[PDB]
Amino acid sequence: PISPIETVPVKLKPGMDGPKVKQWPLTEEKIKALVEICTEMEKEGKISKIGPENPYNTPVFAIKKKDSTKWRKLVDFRELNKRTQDFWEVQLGIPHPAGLKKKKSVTVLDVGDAYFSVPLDEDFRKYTAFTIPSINNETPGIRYQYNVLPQGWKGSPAIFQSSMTKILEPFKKQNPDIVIYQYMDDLYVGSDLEIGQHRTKIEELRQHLLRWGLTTPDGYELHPDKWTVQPIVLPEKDSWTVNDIQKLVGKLNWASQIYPGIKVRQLSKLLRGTKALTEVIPLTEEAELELAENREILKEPVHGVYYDPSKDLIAEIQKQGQGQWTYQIYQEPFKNLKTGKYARMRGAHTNDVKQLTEAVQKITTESIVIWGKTPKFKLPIQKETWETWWTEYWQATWIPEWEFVNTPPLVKLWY
Amino acid sequence: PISPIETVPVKLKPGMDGPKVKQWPLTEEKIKALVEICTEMEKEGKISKIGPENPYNTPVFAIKKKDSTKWRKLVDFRELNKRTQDFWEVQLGIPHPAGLKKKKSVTVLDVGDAYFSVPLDEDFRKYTAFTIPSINNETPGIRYQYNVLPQGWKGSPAIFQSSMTKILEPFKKQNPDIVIYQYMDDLYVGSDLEIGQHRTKIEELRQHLLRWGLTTPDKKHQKEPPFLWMGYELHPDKWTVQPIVLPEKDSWTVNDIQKLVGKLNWASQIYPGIKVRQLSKLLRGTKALTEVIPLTEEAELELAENREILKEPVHGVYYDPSKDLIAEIQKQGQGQWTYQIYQEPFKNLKTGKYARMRGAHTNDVKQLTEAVQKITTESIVIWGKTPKFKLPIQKETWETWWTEYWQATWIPEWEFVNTPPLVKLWYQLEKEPIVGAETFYVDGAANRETKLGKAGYVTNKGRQKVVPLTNTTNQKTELQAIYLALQDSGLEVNIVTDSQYALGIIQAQPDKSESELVNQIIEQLIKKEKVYLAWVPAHKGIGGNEQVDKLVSAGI
Repeated sequence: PISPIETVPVKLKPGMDGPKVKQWPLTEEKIKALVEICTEMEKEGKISKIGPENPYNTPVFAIKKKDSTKWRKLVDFRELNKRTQDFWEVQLGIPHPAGLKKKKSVTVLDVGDAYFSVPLDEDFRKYTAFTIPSINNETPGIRYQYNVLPQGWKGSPAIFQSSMTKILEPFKKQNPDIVIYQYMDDLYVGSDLEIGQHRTKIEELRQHLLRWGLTTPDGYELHPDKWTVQPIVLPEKDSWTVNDIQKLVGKLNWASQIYPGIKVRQLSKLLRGTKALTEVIPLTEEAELELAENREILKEPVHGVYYDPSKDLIAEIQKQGQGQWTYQIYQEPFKNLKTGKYARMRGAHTNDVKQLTEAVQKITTESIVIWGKTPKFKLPIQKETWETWWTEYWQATWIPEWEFVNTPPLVKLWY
Repeated sequence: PISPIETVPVKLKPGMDGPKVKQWPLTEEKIKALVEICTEMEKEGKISKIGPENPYNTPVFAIKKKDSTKWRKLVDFRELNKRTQDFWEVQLGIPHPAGLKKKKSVTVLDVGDAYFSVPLDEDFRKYTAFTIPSINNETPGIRYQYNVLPQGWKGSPAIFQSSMTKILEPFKKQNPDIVIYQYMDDLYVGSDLEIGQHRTKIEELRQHLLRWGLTTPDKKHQKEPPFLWMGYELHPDKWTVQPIVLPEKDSWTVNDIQKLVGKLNWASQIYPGIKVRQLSKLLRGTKALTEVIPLTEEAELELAENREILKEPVHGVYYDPSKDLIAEIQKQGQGQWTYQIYQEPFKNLKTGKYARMRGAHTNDVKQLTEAVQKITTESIVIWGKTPKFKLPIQKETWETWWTEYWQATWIPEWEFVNTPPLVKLWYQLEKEPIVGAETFYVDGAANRETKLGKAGYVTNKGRQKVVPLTNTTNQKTELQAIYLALQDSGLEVNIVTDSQYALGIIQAQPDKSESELVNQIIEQLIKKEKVYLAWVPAHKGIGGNEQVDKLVSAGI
């Protein structure tokens, strides 16, 4: 419960106002759930009812961590975050634990409940107001504003860091080769142990935080040892039909934007004429010279590419076939930090929005783990389509920022 | 009278001060009536006389036409509404009757002088001050101010709805299965109770409301079936919208356009396609409420069309949650879609028509999808659940569309509804090139400054062609060029472009478009047999592309 605390003063970035985001229709199952969750969250004195004289608003919806369990309230604080002061030095976390990605195992725990013990600046509270819709607009929305650190907020981990570090101090002493990183409401716990003798050390943390007051839910596993890159790969039907060599000089002309150590010359020369595509042209040993050179430089890490903590990470995903998607994380166009290929979709999971929503989640946990920041997504979907469905498959406590796009032939250039 | 409820604290927009607007003289008979209306108003405490220290002011006016035999006082809070804080208007829209379930007994109460019963933050009061002018001008201005919620003021709706929910909250807990619906001064009460046991619950409510300053007149829709609730008529087993009648007139004032936009806004919720865009700008363009504004051709065309919309009589049936929700969609005018959400066959809750811009170019199944996505959302707002869908597109046609479209898409549960205007894909662009089919190495160009430009191919058979074009863009001549390779060619063909623009438009399988040319290409594409579109980089020494550019470029 709340501890007698003097609140940390928090203000919105200069110039900006609080969020006035609108609430999107929720189903009856999600309303019934949020009404329960908040009547109790209200008895507990965590959120209080508010009038119409508080102009602000943030979207509320409900997820379900995994299969057949408890609805979890998730407030979309993305907008409030953008408008909140980027804190002094006590960051959301600490200088990024570069070893988190090198762990044989990483378990993700929802520490979100820790936030409900610290009171929040009475002045800022107005800006955390949200509204529960009503089926058919019968009951004029139930409005509430948080009285304690909200779970979605960016400020909570910033405010609650002194605490968390104090709670974790013992555990980190006892286990000093078990790397722990906190991203907002989650605690990323990594150790080079056996999964069964990993799933114990985690429960010790589960029970320890439990003793110190953190009621974590009774663990998501990641093994960042198995993470791989999907490179640019050239075809088997190299130098055959004219068309084939046109698909080749097409693909190799783009890569130059990335690695300009490629050359077009000994292929376009083969392309000279006004020949039919269907023509199996000559694989000259001058061309073959270019090609193996080409194949080579692709199997190679790019130059100049290095993470810069100051620029946003951007992700671009491409639809690629039967439950196959590929993606790219970069910061400055063409200077990729990672590229990969999410692919785990068939039949029951052969729903595109479901697939895209779970790819968006893996690319996001991988960036938190790898860089400790979420990327801004360029999603291969139409605004309206994604928006009517993402909340049916979202199971993550954060929501990344996103933009909508239109893929040209990049599809054929990444697989 | 003035409720004794806790007032909501209202702030002015930060930085702004209250309205200091000038009162223009009316007629001595309007004035006398404004004094008369104001004494009756102070007799009840709705307003209160003020003195020389209050520095704000709001324009008073008296409207001509009597309503329910009422000649009243209209205040122009346009300025105070610019200065009053933002409020958070809560709902996803207004309720919809098809969402209602059949409730044995129904009663619809109206809150007489709703706004004027709820009180206003004592601190905001100084800002709502006004002044009734003097007849004998040797007499100064008759200055007042509100104590209670004003009519056109920004906050009144927001706040009365807040004040009402709290006055009704205690009453809704003691009686949980009786649905009380509240919107504007229309209080709907209903239950599965019997008339006598029911009317007791109402008296109890109208009594409760009375303890709180809220007058609920004898004009209670005592259970007599056609209930008028929110501009809909609720019949025992069906509902119907009350006809929305717009004002026909030639002389329009700032106020009458104002009233109309309001009504149009009201109606846009019940009927779609009701634009207010053009009439609205007329309010932006002129001040004083009494002065006359002339509709522009656009505003008068907007009225003609909204009025055309409001001509279609709307109706339907109530909800029975014990049954599924089925939604059926049909294609109509080249991008005109109609749907009906029903439960019992032929028994429609809602019916509507979707039609929206799917781009500059557009594809058909792509529009179906946009339709399914807008009905889903509308079902969730109204009923809290998605409908099972009934769609006029073969199962495998959708399959082939999502298998090949580079964007992700999804349509929830549906069944094939074999019915005319079946949505399908007119043409399947080839994957690998066709053997032997003539290959047209296409290209086009133009000048930004002269608009003149060239367009045309050079095939593998030596054939060549370049047409000169006027009034084009460096980008329209690249589509024109693919047009040529399609016209002047066999049923099978293998075009080659250096255009990234043309490749995207053609690859997305458009069925319609806004670029006439693009339409010309769609028609060609369907008439062909085996098209294979391919892309290749420009300004380089590829194939024919290298030689077609020279014909097409300017100074070489």
